[PDB]
Amino acid sequence: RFDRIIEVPLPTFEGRIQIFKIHTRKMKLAEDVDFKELARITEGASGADIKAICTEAGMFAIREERAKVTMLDFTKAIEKVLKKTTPIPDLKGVMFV
Amino acid sequence: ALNQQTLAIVNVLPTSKDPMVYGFEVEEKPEVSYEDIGGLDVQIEEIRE
Amino acid sequence: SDTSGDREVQRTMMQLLAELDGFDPRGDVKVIGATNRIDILDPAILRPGRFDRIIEVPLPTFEGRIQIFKIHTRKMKLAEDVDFKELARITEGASGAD
Amino acid sequence: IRVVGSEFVQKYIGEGARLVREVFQLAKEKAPSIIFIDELDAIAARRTN
Amino acid sequence: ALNQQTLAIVNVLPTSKDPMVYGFEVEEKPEVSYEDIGGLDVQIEEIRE
Amino acid sequence: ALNQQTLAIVNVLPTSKDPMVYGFEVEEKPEVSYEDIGGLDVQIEEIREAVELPLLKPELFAEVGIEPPKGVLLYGPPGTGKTLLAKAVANQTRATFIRVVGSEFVQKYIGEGARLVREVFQLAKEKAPSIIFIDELDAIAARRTNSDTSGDREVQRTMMQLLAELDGFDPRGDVKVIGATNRIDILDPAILRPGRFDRIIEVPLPTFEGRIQIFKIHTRKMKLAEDVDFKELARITEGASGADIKAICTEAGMFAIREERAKVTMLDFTKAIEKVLKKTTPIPDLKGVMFV
Amino acid sequence: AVELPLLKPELFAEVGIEPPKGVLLYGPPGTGKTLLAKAVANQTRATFIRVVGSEFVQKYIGEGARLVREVFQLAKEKAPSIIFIDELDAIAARRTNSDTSGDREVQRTMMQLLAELDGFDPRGDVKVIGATNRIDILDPAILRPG
Amino acid sequence: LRSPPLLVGVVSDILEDGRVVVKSSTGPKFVVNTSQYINEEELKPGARV
Amino acid sequence: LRSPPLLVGVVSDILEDGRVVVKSSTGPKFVVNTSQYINEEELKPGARV
Amino acid sequence: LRSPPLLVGVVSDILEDGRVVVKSSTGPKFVVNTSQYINEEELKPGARV
Ligand SMILES: Nc1ncnc2c1ncn2[C@@H]1O[C@H](COP(=O)(O)OP(=O)(O)OP(=O)(O)O)[C@@H](O)[C@H]1O
Ligand SMILES: Nc1ncnc2c1ncn2[C@@H]1O[C@H](COP(=O)(O)OP(=O)(O)OP(=O)(O)O)[C@@H](O)[C@H]1O
Ligand SMILES: [Mg+2]
Ligand SMILES: [Mg+2]
Ligand SMILES: [Mg+2]
Repeated sequence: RFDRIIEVPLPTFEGRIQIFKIHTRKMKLAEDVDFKELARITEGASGADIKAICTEAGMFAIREERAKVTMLDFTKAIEKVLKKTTPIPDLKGVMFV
Repeated sequence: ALNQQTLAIVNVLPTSKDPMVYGFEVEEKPEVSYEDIGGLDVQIEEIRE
Repeated sequence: SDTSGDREVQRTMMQLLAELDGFDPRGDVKVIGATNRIDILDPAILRPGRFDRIIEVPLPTFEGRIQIFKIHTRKMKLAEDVDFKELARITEGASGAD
Repeated sequence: IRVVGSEFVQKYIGEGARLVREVFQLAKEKAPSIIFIDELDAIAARRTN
Repeated sequence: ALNQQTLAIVNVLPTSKDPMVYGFEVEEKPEVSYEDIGGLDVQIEEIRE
Repeated sequence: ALNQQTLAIVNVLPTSKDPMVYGFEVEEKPEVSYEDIGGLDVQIEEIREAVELPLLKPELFAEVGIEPPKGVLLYGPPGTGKTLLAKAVANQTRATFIRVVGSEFVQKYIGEGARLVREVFQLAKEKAPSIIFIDELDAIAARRTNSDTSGDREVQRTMMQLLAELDGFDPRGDVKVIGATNRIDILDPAILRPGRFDRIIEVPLPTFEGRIQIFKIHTRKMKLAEDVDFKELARITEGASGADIKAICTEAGMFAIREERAKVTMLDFTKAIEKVLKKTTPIPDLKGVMFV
Repeated sequence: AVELPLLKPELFAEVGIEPPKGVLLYGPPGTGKTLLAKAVANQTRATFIRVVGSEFVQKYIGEGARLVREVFQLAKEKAPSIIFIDELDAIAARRTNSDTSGDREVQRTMMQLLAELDGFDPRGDVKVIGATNRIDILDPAILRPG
Repeated sequence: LRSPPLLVGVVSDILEDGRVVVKSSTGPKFVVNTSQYINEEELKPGARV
Repeated sequence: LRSPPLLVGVVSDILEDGRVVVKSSTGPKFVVNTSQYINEEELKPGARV
Repeated sequence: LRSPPLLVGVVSDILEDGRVVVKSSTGPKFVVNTSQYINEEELKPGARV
């Protein structure tokens, strides 16, 4: 009844990076946003996670009364989104590595 | 279509109704659209196919 | 599945997900959602893209309790031996309604 | 007014409670009235611990 | 009964025409009596009290 | 007949032939008697005494002292034949058999409808001896809410009209009310009221002796060569219903066509049972290798 | 099961047996219950009546019945003929209790259907071929063969 | 009179008085005669008129 | 008694044009007009009018 | 023209035969004309009128 069954899971390593370019482009210049660095921090997050991070980078911009997004705003916004979402556990096994 | 008070056929109306909020919204434009074509790239290739 | 108080309560949740954003634009909402606990909430509501900022509301701090007190005291007519600091020490671990 | 005990309870309840309220109300309107309540075993059971 | 011209109660008719019971089974002044009970002799007397 | 412009009663009188229900009897007796039905056999006695007898004579039952049934419900697993038994009642009463569905009594507007319920019982009374069979009921034996609004009110009105009527034309036989239900766990009182009924006949899935009689009657119309052991087959098909026993006949015969036989054989029944039995619960394998 | 007694009643008569009254098709979804039904339709050549078992049950009570009564009557006139009812799980689904003006309507339309099949009322040569998505979601009347 | 507009109904019942009981699709039943050249012999219940 | 009947309905919506929409117990919706002593200040949640 | 009584309709669709299909709240659907004060910009499926 379909035939073309598509699983759309969490964005890949390269996949998240691409999403950041499109959004960072709308929000002007940033000569210090390393998209790749953003991925490393965000390892395994949906397409709408990446967009909320983008909203809040704009908000940290205007709380410092900046007219453009720089690396520090993205750091603050990634820090907020990922903390809430849903934090890294700290039991890895005492019988495993 | 039928006559005001004598009722008698005067016209024909299209065969098939009713397009209200069942398909008249043919929206495919921005800002939810192909703003992101940079997925998640592989799945997109499959829909295009 | 196969319930009626915890299957059909979901088929009206599914209409909502889905007129807020979805194929259905935008508008000027910005839906302010409010819930007591998120332990009986679907993860679809919880994730962002709609509900971008997930704002916890804590229990008011020491200074926090004082501010609350005076809001309530302002409407009352008070004595000048009233010391909030001591009262906020005792009432540690309390919400604003208390 | 006879209420049977097979009209008591469902596996999620309200209709069982409603017909009890109804005959009590009706009994109130129609007094002298005798509300027969057979058979306590499906709305009365010891409290499983 | 309301006047069909302009509606106004013009004849008060008897209530519900004629009253209806529910809460089945309903037995007003049951066909079973206290002389219809035998063997359960001292139990007749206890429920009368 | 009313004047729709003077508002005086013009004419009166139910004339009632009455087309709307006329086609519903007589059935000129079905082709299915108690002879054409297998053994039960004690519950056969139960229907004849419950149904046929008070119908010719509330007098003999009165003389005795007893009260005839309020209504009779037939109950059992489907394929015992409940409406099959009803065809049997129809054959020995030698009479009326009112055919209408309980699906047509519940209708979406009003005094179609209500009138229809009263019509079915007026009709019985004049055409009598009768014998109203309606038909496998679950829906006149629904539950009320007060109210979920379109369904309920209709079902609640027709339920009171139904039960009141049967009580009141049978303290004593005059019209026998017969019916059936397939499942009786799915329902909330209506017919499971004991003030409205009192004879519930359990129609059982057939006895060891019952199966043999069913098999027998089925081969009667069919053609066979004598080698068929009817008693043996009945042993295998314990836990089945009577209808299955027909299917096995019919299926044995379809096998016979495939073998090029126009009579049925013992080989054909063993094969037909084997089809049905097998589909339940496993029959071949194994011999090893290790079980040898 | 079907093409043989339509085209040729004779073999069944010679032995003294009766043809089928229907055929039940089930299995897992995608096994070709409906594809096979469009297939058989070319080969019956006997008036293939297509109704869909989900067009039944309305807000109206009794209106569902009306529809079953009408297809079986049409089939008698056309007979031999195929009534293929696509879903036995929407007018033939399994109960628990009456609930109330939805679930209950299912057994109301099902009560109409029994009745006509060959409960009291002559079939001609129909031959209701049913089909269902799941294996079990059937009433005991329909599960029982006959 | 046979000119439009005409309302469709069906015959419900035949009665002993030259008249046929007619249930129109709108609602209400009427007790009315046939015509001269339309008989109650021709008419039948379920006969659309 | 000769004074007229008054059709009950419940206010379907409030429009800002001096009209008010009232769903009539007849079935239809009709759009109706205020007086000079029923104002919007006399309209509340669940207004039977 | 504009003064009461007024009737609720809902544009079910717009027809190009120079009529508009309106669902009356009353019942009957009707195909009807428009004037210069009405725009086709205004008109969409499901527009209250
Ligand atoms: N005891 C029997 N003798 C002859 N035929 C029988 C017997 N038992 C079952 N059958 C056959 O099986 C069919 C009868 O079962 P059927 O499923 O029609 O009816 P029912 O018990 O009234 O059920 P339902 O609950 O489906 O309304 C008939 O074709 C009938 O000939
Ligand atoms: N044996 C077959 N060989 C080839 N393809 C088949 C076969 N049977 C079915 N199909 C294919 O599977 C498709 C889908 O299944 P089909 O349409 O036969 O539905 P169904 O089993 O009645 O399902 P549903 O449960 O969705 O109602 C067909 O359109 C056809 O492509
Ligand atoms: Mg979505
Ligand atoms: Mg039956
Ligand atoms: Mg299918």
